[PDB]
Amino acid sequence: PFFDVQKKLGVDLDHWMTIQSAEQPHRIPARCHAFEKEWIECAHGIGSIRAEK
Amino acid sequence: PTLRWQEDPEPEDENLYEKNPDSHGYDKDPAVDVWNMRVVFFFGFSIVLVLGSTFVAYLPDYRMQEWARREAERLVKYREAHGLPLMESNCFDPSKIQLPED
Amino acid sequence: LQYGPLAYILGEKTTKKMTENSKLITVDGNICSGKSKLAKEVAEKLGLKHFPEAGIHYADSTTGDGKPLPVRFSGNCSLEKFYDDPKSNDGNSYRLQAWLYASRLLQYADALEHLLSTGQGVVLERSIYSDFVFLEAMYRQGFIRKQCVDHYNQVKKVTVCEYLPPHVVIYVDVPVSEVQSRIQKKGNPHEMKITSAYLQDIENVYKGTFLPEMSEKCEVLQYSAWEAEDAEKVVEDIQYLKYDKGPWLDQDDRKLHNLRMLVQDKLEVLNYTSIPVFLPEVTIGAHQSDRVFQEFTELPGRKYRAGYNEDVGDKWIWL
Amino acid sequence: AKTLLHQYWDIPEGTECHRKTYAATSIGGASGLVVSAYSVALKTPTSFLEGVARTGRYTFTAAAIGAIFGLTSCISAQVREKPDDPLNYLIGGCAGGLTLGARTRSYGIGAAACAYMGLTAALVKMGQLEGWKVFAEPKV
Amino acid sequence: MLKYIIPTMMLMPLTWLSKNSMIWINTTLHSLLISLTSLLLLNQFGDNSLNFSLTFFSDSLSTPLLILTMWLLPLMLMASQHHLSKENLARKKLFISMLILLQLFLIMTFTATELIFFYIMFEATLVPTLIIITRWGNQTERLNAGLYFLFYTLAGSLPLLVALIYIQNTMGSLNFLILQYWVQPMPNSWSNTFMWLACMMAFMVKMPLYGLHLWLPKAHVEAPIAGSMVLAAILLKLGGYGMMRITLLLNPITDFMAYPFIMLSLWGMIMTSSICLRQTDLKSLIAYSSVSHMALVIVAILIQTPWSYMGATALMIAHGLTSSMLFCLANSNYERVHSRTMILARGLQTLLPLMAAWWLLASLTNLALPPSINLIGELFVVMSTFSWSNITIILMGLNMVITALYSLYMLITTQRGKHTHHINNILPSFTRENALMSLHMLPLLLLSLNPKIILGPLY
Amino acid sequence: MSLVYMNIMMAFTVSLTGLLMYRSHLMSSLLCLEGMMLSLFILATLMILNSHFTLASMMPIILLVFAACEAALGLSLLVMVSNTYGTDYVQNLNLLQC
Amino acid sequence: IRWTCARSANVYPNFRPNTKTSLLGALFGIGPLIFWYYVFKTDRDRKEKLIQEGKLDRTFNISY
Amino acid sequence: RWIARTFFDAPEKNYERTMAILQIESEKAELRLKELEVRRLMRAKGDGPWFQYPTIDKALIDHSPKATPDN
Amino acid sequence: KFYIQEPPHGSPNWLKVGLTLGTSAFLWIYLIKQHNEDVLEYKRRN
Amino acid sequence: LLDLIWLETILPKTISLAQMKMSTTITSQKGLIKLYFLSFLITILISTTLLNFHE
Amino acid sequence: VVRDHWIHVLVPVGFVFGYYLDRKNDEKLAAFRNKSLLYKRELKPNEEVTWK
Amino acid sequence: MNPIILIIILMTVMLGTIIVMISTHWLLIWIGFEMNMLAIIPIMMKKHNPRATEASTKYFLTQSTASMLLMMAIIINLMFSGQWTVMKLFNPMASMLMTMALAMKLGMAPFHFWVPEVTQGIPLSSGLILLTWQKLAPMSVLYQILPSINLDLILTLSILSITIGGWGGLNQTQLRKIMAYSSIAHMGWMTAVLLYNPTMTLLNLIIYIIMTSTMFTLFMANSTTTTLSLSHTWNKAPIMTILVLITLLSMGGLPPLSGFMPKWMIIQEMTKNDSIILPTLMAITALLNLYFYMRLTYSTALTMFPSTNNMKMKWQFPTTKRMTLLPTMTVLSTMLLPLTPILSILE
Amino acid sequence: MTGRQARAPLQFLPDEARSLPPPKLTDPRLAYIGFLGYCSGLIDNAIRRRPVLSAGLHRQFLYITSFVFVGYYLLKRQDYMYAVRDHDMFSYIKSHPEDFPEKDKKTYREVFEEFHPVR
Repeated sequence: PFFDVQKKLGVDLDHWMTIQSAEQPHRIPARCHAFEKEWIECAHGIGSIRAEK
Repeated sequence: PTLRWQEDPEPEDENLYEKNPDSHGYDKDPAVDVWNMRVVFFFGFSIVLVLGSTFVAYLPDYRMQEWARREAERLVKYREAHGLPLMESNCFDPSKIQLPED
Repeated sequence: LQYGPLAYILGEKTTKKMTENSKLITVDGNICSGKSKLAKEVAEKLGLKHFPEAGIHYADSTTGDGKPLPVRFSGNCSLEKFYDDPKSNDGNSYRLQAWLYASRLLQYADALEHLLSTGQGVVLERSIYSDFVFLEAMYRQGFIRKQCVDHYNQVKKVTVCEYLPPHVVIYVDVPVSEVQSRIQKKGNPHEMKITSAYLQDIENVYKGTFLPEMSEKCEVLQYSAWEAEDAEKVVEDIQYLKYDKGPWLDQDDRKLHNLRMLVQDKLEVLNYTSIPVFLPEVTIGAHQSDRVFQEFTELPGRKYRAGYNEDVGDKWIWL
Repeated sequence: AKTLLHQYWDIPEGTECHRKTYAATSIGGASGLVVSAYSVALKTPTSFLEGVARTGRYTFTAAAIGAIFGLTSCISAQVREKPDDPLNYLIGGCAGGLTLGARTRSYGIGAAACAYMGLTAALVKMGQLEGWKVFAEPKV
Repeated sequence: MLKYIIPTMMLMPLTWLSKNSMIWINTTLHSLLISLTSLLLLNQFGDNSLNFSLTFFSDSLSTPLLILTMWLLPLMLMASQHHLSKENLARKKLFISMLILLQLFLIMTFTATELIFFYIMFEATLVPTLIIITRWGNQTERLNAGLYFLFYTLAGSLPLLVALIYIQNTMGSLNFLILQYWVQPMPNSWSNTFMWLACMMAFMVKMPLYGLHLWLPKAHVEAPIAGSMVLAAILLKLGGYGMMRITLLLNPITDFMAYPFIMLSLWGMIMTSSICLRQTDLKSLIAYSSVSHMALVIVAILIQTPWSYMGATALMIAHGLTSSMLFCLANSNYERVHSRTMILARGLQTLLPLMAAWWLLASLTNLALPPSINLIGELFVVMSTFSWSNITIILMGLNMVITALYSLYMLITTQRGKHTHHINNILPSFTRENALMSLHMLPLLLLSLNPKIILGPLY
Repeated sequence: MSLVYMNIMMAFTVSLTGLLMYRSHLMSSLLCLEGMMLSLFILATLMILNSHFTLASMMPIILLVFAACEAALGLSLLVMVSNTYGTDYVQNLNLLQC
Repeated sequence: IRWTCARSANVYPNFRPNTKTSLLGALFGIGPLIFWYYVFKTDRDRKEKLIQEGKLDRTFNISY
Repeated sequence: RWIARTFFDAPEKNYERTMAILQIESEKAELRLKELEVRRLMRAKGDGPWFQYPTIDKALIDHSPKATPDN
Repeated sequence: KFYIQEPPHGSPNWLKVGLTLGTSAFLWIYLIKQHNEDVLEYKRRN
Repeated sequence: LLDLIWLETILPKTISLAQMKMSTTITSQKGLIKLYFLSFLITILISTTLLNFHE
Repeated sequence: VVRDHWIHVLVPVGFVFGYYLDRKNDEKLAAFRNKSLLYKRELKPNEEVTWK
Repeated sequence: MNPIILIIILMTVMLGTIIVMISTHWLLIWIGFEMNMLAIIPIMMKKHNPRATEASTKYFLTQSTASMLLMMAIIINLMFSGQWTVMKLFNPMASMLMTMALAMKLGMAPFHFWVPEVTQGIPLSSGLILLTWQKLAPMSVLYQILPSINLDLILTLSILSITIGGWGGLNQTQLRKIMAYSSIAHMGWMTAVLLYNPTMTLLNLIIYIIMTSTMFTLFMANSTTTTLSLSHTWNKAPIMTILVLITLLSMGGLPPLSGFMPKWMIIQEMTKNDSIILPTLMAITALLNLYFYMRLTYSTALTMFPSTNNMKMKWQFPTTKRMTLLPTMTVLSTMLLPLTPILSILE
Repeated sequence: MTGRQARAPLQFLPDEARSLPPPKLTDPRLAYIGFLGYCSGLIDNAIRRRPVLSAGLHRQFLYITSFVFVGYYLLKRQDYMYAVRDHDMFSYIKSHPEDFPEKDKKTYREVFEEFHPVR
């Protein structure tokens, strides 16, 4: 069971480590930044099957 | 030179007679045995069996039996009076059909 | 009861209940030689509490009501029948022996719990080590099948290997003809039917194995026959005994806590009394055991948890 | 495995014969290698040549069972000429059970394997005939 | 129905907080009060079944079996001492409460709307009888008896669950009206044949049929009287009623696929009537007698005539009464002499002078004495099967001849001719056993007077 | 595809088979487990260096320290095994049979 | 009691499945069963074909 | 007549009980069939709000001008 | 009386029974209060 | 003959003997380590390359 | 006499309670009161009911 | 042992399992499994016999290679589409290795060889906590990572787990090995329904944890390792016998009793999918894994074995063992049949 | 089935669970929970060798109170879950009328089903 203490207590203890394109300490990008931004916004609020296809 | 046991010779047979010749089926307590005989014949036969006989002897018309008797008598007299033969065949209306054509 | 880990964290240790009178002394002698006379002498001349001889009905004497229960429940031992006929093929030597093993083990656990529980040191007599010596000499006379010796050896393997040995052992030596004269001066005829070669084999194994197996575990004091009161010598030789060896040097606190929580709830101690091997001389059929358990429930003081028992109290079941 | 079961069921039944029995021998060799791999992993046969002998025995027995299974399937297809009834693989499973009893050299093992393999081979043809899915929908 | 259910729950702590020498009278008295209460059920009429709201209903098939069950309970509850009347108070209360809970799941099983509820209460009917016969089986193979019992009945009754969940999730809910009123005829695939084989084979296990009949006899001869009578009467006729429910679906395929089960049932009826002609161990002859009559029942169920269903329910109820009585007589004979065999304790015409009348009346209602309900059932089954086929009447009358033969051989073997004059311990009859006899054979003859009750829904 | 990844994964599988099959000592098995550990270290570190995945570069050093204390627990268990026997062989473990 | 224990529970041990016992079991167990099943097939084929032809005596044949 | 009056239940009551139970469980059966069809098409297409396994969430994604011009 | 030197209990302590009865009465009054609030919420909203 | 001994050899006996044989060949393993890890190795190989799972 | 013995009176209390609970269940199932096509009369003549 | 140290290590097991539950990052899932290992090792060797030494050695080796194969699968996941999100994977190879690592970690028939050996030589508290939490913790991960698994993996593991956990158990008379074989069978049941509706799997996890708690509590109440000791505890206490009856038959799963509800609901939401031969094969093996329960019952409560004396001695002393929480879990574990619609309590 | 506002954390009972009517007093399922609590207290008195049906009545009162409380919360959660399932189902029916057409209900005067008698 994927609990939601992460969202209920609100303190993002782990969401910075998770993807690329987060707040890097010196603001430098990764290799595929814009491709990730487009793919994440493409598959953001989508039902993970039509997001797949 | 060993026994593998420690118990009594099984069993110890106790005749339920020969301490109470006035006893019924179970144990030698003389009051409650009479209580059992009284309850099994009064509350088992005298209030159950003959009352159940009078109950199942007559009750409403089971499976609407004599209702069907008197209904059939009135229906046969009805159809004899109206000239048509009794038990019109094709119980469902032959005009009320939509046959699959071929 | 106020115990457990919570008591171990509230009151930190049990090393505060120490030392130099809080000790396990054990007076081991032959039958009717090393007895409660010298045991009560050193108990009342050392400031130290005493436990009686671990007889048949000690399990009924140590708990519940003071009345010893009849031998349909505490038995079926019949110590007088053992002194009469130690050759009956119905089985009376080893059932008595296993009952006495449970008795010695119970009083040993009681002594260890009382030593831990706020002092103040205890004396034992005819302990568990003398118990296996006693049965091995009984087998030197040859009354018991060797299969059953293997069973008792397995019981000795399982039970003894969890406990600490006592601190000292006062060994008392009385020769064979003197014990013969003492038991002839006693006057119990069932006890008068005992022989002398059995007692000789007791002394032979009891000097040949027991005293080598001490070996500064249970440091020894070997005393002669008429060396008896003579309380000054035994008290003084305890008072400069120079405790050096034995596994009492390493606890430090933790084994003492684990022994306090192992001895209490004494069914933990008695989980290893029935192993079983099923012992064709010992075991009991089903119907006899059922009627004996139902008659044991039909004793007025032992039915359904005597802490909660009716007819004695406690007028608090809350209507 | 996947490609040889696909090429087994791709051949119609039908008489495109002895290609089917070759595929059945490959089925038997693969299953015998499976069982021999687990057996050499759980026995320590001591020595290695004894282990090779055990693997060869198991693989040849399973290949022979599959071979005579496919052969009497083909012969039943040629004689009865009905591609639907599971009685042909009932004959096939009982033939495989009798070959297993022959290569263990017993009687009751062969009869029980006749019964079990006949019922299961009939169920295999029957479930392929109606169409019963491999392991899953997996949808709802 | 819940007014016929909740006093059985309230009858459970009666046995617990009834004190010593008092549990017996209270349990018997109040179970007979429940017998009156269930005698008040019979109201069903004409067009429809009688709904006892949404959870419950009753056809006119479940009603006589239910009244039979709650009448059979006080008979058993008085039957089940003198082998545990000297045991402990707590274990005695546990035994009686287990019988009451067993009755509760029997009534739950007979009064079912949904077949899932029926299946849950079916194996709930299974589980206590296991404990009862294993604990008080009184012979050295009761372990094997209960083990074969539970393993045969679960291992057969298990694909019924999958098939019923399948019918649940493909054709709506499982009301018997809505299993009715909506069922389309399912044609001859092979999957339809497997589903029919699953349901019918599960209840074939429960009947038993001939291929699975060694389920029974160990679980009777190595079992006490209470579990024996519950087992035979209510469990076998409960399996019969379950098939009478579930056979409404799958009509166009049972014609083509129901030939071999008729076959195994007929040939096993013949061979089972033959097998119980020669055996010792008197208790087992009634068990194989029950196997013969239930094979006749299965022939009657799998042919699908209203005549056959009327004969089926008559044979069910009459054979339940007859087998329960004759088991009680074999219990009485074993309590007299502790042998269980047949050739040993002969005589018993001189001694026990009116027990012979009960052996006679039980053996003649087992003989199908013709005004009794047993011959009504057997007769209409013979009529429907001669309408089914013109040649099966030889097997039916051959069953009839050999059935008369072994029943009357049982009568003139153990209770005819010569006391062996080494027995010299048996006491004359108690009033309790004769009271159980009068509990047995008065309802059978009263139903023989008025038999329009027990005939089925196709009256 | 950075062809070095092929040989590093091949070396991983070689270390995995070396972890699985072993005949004489448990120490060489635990050492090949350490080698497998180093293989995962190296592969993840080369990827994070190549992809410039710069924020979550915690992985190599944290995988290192954690699986190192795993190896420490393994050394404690092997010292206990060598204490309760004469040796630390793969054999002489034929008590507690399945 | 020796005769009863020999006759009831000493049947299944001891036993070995031989050729003779298997042939006798399959001759007495499936033989007459498939015999009566063949003759029921025969009688049912005759009745089915006859009432499909309709030449049956069912002017009144009510109680089926 | 007296037994029918004082101990039994009327046929009209039974008949309307039958019609009520058939109406209720007809609603049950039709809701259950619609339930399974909705579930299977919602798995097959994913348009519904049920079988939405949690994708990437962009609330932690914050764009800003970096150090490298071609990001 | 009747017990050799060891009743482990028998005279029941009064902190524990008072604590259990107090928290059980607290839980009864809390569930009745919460049920009243839920019925009030439903009859307000609809 | 037919009922008792043959019906007990067909429905109980084959099932119970098969369960006894499979039990005494599966759970009766001597307690070593190298055999278990070689079984893991052949499980990995027989899952990857013989009967595929990732393809 | 009730406190003299109350064990014997338990199942009539249970049966009356179950009878009343089945009456309350049938009152809970109070739909289709007159809406049939076979038993269809008006509420007559006193007060608005035809079965309880 | 010190109680402070034991309560701290219990807190670390709780912390590791909660970190496995809550963390959206893969590294923290691996750290949670590792911390669970590092804390669960001194729960074993609570005594000092070489039994616990060998058991914790075997457990440590299989546990550690499971953890490292999981890290292998995660680094392959980042070789493909690279982000530390608990989601659909991006490789049949990485999902294959991940399901095999969680089958090693969980207990599954190609990798189940360590479970009876590790349960033979440990105290019952350690066995209880390892069975409960080590069957709990990977199920959360599988519940998360379900949508990208080839079903051949899960289904072959499940079928083989149910049949091997059945076929082992007929020959073993140690109580711990019986419970371990029952664990392998129930984890096969809880693995089989993962790709269909995982609410069933987590409800079956709740039910099986309650059942295992009742079982090892009823064996904590009396220091018993063989069935002969169970006959002696028949002799010394009667209520333990009927609870062994009801709880062992609830492990058996009969319809009046609560252990049938996890089987039955699985067959429901398994047969609304159109696989039917797989449910009937699984449920025939559910008939198979009941015989060792049944002979356990026949040893304990329904036959009466001969008993050694000194139970004559033991009848004086009370049953003064403490129970952690026995009766609540008992009647929750047996009488939970008529609460069928509490399926919806989970999602 | 899956959240349906898992975004929107776990939320043991949402605020929309106050819109549905609560489970009433003396509902039968919570009454069964109370009976199970009484049986739990009785078997607790049966584990230790105290006299049953006596000398544990504060434990009886506590067990019955706690189990009725927990069962009340679980019934509220159950009711919310079934209600939100019904709302999602009917909203998905309303959202797509194209995918699920209704059957043309031909009457039994013109439904042809073959007969296949039994004899």
